[PDB]
Amino acid sequence: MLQPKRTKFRKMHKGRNRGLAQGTDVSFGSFGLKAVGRGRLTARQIEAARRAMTRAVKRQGKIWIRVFPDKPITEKPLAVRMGKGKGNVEYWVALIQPGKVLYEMDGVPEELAREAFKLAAAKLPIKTTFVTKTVM
Amino acid sequence: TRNGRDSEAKRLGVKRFGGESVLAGSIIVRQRGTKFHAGANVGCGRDHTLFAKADGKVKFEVKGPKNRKFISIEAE
Amino acid sequence: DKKSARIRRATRARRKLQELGATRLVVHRTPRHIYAQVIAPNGSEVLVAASTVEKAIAEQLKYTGNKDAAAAVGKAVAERALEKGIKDVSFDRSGFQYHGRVQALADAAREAGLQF
Amino acid sequence: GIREKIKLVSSAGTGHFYTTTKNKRTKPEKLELKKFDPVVRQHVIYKEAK
Amino acid sequence: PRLGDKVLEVSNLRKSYGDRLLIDSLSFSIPKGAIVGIIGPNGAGKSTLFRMISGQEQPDSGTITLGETVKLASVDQFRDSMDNSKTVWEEVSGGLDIMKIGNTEMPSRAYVGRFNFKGVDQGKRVGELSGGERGRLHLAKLLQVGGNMLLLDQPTNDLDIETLRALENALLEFPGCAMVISHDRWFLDRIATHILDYQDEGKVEFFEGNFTEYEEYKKRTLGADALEPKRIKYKR
Amino acid sequence: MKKDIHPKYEEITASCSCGNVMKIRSTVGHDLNLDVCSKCHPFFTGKQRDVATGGRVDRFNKRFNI
Amino acid sequence: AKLHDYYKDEVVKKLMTEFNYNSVMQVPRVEKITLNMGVGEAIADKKLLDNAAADLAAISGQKPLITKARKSVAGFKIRQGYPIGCKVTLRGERMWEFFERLITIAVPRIRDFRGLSAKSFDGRGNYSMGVREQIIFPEIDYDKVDRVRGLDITITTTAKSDEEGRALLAAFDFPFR
RNA sequence: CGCGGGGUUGAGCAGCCUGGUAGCUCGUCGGGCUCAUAACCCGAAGAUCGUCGGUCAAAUCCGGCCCCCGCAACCA
RNA sequence: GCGUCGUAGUCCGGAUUGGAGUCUGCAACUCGACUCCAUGAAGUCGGAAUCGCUAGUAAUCGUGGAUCAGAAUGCCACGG
RNA sequence: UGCCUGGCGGCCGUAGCGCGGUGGUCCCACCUGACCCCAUGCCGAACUCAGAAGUGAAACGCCGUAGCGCCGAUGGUAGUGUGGGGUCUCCCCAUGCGAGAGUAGGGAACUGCCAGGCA
RNA sequence: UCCUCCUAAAGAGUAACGGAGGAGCACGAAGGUUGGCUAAUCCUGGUCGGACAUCAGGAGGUUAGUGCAAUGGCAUAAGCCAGCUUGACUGCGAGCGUGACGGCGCGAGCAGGUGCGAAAGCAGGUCAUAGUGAUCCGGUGGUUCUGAAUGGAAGGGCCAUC
Ligand SMILES: [Mg+2]
Ligand SMILES: [Mg+2]
Ligand SMILES: [Mg+2]
Ligand SMILES: [Mg+2]
Ligand SMILES: [Mg+2]
Ligand SMILES: [Mg+2]
Ligand SMILES: [Mg+2]
Ligand SMILES: [Mg+2]
Ligand SMILES: [Mg+2]
Ligand SMILES: [Mg+2]
Ligand SMILES: [Mg+2]
Ligand SMILES: [Mg+2]
Ligand code: NA
Ligand code: NA
Repeated sequence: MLQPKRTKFRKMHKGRNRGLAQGTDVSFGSFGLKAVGRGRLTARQIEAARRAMTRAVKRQGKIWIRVFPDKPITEKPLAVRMGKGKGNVEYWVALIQPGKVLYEMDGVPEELAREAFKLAAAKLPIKTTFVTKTVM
Repeated sequence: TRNGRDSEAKRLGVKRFGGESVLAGSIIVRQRGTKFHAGANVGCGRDHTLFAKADGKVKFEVKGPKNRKFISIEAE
Repeated sequence: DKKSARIRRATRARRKLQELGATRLVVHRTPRHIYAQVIAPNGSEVLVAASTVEKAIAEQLKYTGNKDAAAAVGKAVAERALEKGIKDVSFDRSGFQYHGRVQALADAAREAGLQF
Repeated sequence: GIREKIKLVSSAGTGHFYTTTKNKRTKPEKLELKKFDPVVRQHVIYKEAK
Repeated sequence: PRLGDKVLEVSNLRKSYGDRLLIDSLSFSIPKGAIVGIIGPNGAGKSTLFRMISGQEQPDSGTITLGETVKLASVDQFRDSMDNSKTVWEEVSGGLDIMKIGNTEMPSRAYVGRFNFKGVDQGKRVGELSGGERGRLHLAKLLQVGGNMLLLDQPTNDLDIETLRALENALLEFPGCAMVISHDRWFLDRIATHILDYQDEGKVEFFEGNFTEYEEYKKRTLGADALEPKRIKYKR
Repeated sequence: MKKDIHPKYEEITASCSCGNVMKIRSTVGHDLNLDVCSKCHPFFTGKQRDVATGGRVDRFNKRFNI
Repeated sequence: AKLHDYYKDEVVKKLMTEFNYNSVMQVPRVEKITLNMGVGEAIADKKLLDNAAADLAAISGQKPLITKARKSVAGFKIRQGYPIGCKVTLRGERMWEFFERLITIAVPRIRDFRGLSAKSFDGRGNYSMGVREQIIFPEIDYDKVDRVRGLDITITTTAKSDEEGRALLAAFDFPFR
């Protein structure tokens, strides 16, 4: 489920999520989906959104997923007192800072690409926008 | 819960800094490897500790073909 | 290589002597000549220099580059050194094995007024 | 642990001995070394003992 | 190796040391698949026979004729051929993790373990060994040639009852030929099929059978003589 | 050389059927006579007589002596 | 030796006109012969290695140096410090002597011999070949040999190219295809 | 899942015991005896020792994965 | 009767395979017999069990015939 | 004074790799021989000794060139000490410090004690 | 109870039933000097021999190794190979580091003898950091220090050690 195989450590600290993003430019295709807000994306949501874009185009153009969770989030069981160790790993998440480009496509006309991403933006917690590749 | 053990801190680091007047035999750095190599007028113990060999001033230098830090004592 | 594997063979002794800060008498042997000089604890400026390429010392020797030549140089460097106020030195192997015409060189210097 | 304590008695006849640990299994041969004897003030040979 | 009909016959053998004759005009032929017990007094040539069989000596007369299929493996009469400054495993194998017995190899550790030398008792130096353990180890080291004409010279040196019976039951199953020299006739009573009896003047006589059948031979051609002891004593 | 840890080296001589008497430096001490040698060397012969495989129609045509 | 003077007199003069170097000593020279017998089977018993060592001592007038395993590998059930091969090195005049007697009285003795493959060059003028039987050397009389284990011979030359090294072994009348 | 135990020929079991050495009884297959079958006699075959893996050396140690079998869930 | 081999997988064994062939036959590929040269394998007396034979018999040796263009280690007979 | 060479340093890639050309009067390596002290877990390959005919072939040293390695601004950005403010799991304003990466661009080292050729 | 890393906020220290691993040893050589040497991996050629054993030469440049976890180190090697060896010495110790204390650690140099080296020099254990247990009571060696009227002795004391 778009999840790392054979990591180095099973459990990780909570950390923080300040700062900005680095992969802010369209690099593989011509259209991309930025990330206006700051949050985090589950592995379930990445696949749920990808299935939404694919069913829109349904034959044409590559899709790149520039983001990858590789961070384990743990949960304590139901009706369990505090302490007694750290919780067990449940799902994997990908922290998102503003500007990060999540998905991006190629070979699709603009109008179809515009609505393909919108059907995916409805599945993601964070506010997202549309960006076109620039020569720079 | 399986883990939960640790060792007492060994209190390493630099004990006298640059421009500090030392007496003979005083410890300059407590070391694990050799991050600081023994320059002139300093020694090197079995614990890789760098002790002064003459009273003076501590001077850190970066002499060497591999840019390895050296500590030497100016005679004053 | 000859020189590449020899300079690394003499680095340890050359650095330890530098730490002690003593004047060292270094020998450089060649299949045709041999050299010996004394260099201050500075490591840069020299005091006494004798070699077989020098014309006067090599005139009296049949073939410069044997045991006989080196002892003539080994005695010769001692001659100059004692006239420069120098008595105590530390012989430096410089990589060459202390067996042949370097043993001959230093031994004559040892018997000609150098205390090492 | 298989190393057991042994003592190196002296050989000058005085009462003086060092102590050490020796593998009596893989080294059945007895030890003898040259150590300092501070009673007679000399380097004498120290033989193995109980 | 498989062995055929010729089992090193011996013809007109005569041995002497100066003038002291041990054996004169001896001739026999060991059959195939047999065990031959040798009996006689002390210093009557029993070890000398194995010596000349194994090529160490030469016969003053006659010739011993080996079979070409015969593999030789002779056990020395004395344990004093090991080096006391070596471990058991090293002494037997030769410092090899895998050695070979006969033709197939199998690991050295297992080969020694087959002689009841467990992994712990593996580590003792052969100088630190009881008499029976030393005998067992020497036998184990020498029996690795994988031969088939086993010339045992008193394997019952320092063997307990159970140690003795283990080899006593293992020998009866031997395919090859076994020549055994011993003094305790009770051990041979269970394994011997041919008999070599020594006598006076250097007389060696062959016989086919066990000791009860030897007694039967004596009783069939008997002689009245039982006055063995005289009790010389020591002090006047 | 390190001396006295080697078999003895000499200049022994052997002889072949085509003469071939050469004082070859070898460690034997009692020479062994030899078969054909470099003067009968099968380097101009062996490959030239190798080629005998292939060609059987001419083998059959001889049977048509009828 | 014999072929040393041959190299001094004929080979260099021929090669100067052949490949046309501007200096005499730019001509390739063959400098060492290394003979190795990799037993491997000596894992079971040591005596085999000593027999192979005596064999090489017979072929070349030197005591072989036995070589142990460089790496512990489980594929062949060996580990470091296990004597696994034997080796001999020949330099100078006594190298020339063995090299001469090789092409004199051992190559023709090869069973069903036709020649030596010419494309057996590692790209820098170094040659090697296995014999598969020690009996090509006349110092074995089927009296002490238990097996017919062979040997590998290597010839190391200063030829910077295999084309340069061609007319090195060719000039000595080697049996090439 | 909080705690323990187990996994070996087709079936049931040893051998884990401190590593160098895979066995047992039944059963499968082929002959024999018998009019024929059972019984009986003779001769064979086969097991990645659950799995991922990490001690010269393991079935044997250790960690994990899988499945199964028990035990405890008390005071209010 | 005179020789050799001296107990070995052999001067035992004669399978299998490669060449050369002779015949009968309209025709020897699937599928004949015989000859020559080379090759020279299992096999060192056989588990459970089981068969024949009471005198010219058992055991061993050779010859013959029927069938048939050719094709017997089988069958039917004969003697030592 | 100038050019060239050997030894000992200074500082450690702006100094090291790659490719092209090039040197043997002296210096330098290869080379010649090795019974001699010396050496080879075999070997004059290495270490070592006795020499001089050829050699500048490989290395070494010189120059030459931007395929590399390497160095690298200005501006901006991230961050952060102190004081305030917000919709406050994050930020903004005043002030002080201010990177890393990347762009331009720089880049075939500089140097002091001796001895030895030469002119 | 002890050792290594992170949490730990660029000196030191810093908690939780926070996240991950080890120790209760070994070595008379695996210690001391004096000489010498330098790895993993890949390619080409080569007798059995292959994906991988030994040999040769090229790329390679520490991805190697450390007596055993991890971190910091290591080419002058602290890694690898031999000779002779016992400094794995006795009495001290300027001066420092770290502890609430008990204690623990580093140490040039001095004296007496010692090994290695031609010497200059190095050596008071092991590349370092775990491999541990106070006091009381008792055991075994040395020492007339003491010895309950005196001379001895028992028993104490001091040094070494269990
Ligand atoms: Mg057979
Ligand atoms: Mg037979
Ligand atoms: Mg008829
Ligand atoms: Mg017919
Ligand atoms: Mg801090
Ligand atoms: Mg800190
Ligand atoms: Mg060590
Ligand atoms: Mg050293
Ligand atoms: Mg060391
Ligand atoms: Mg350590
Ligand atoms: Mg009293
Ligand atoms: Mg007392
Ligand atoms: Na006897
Ligand atoms: Na006893």
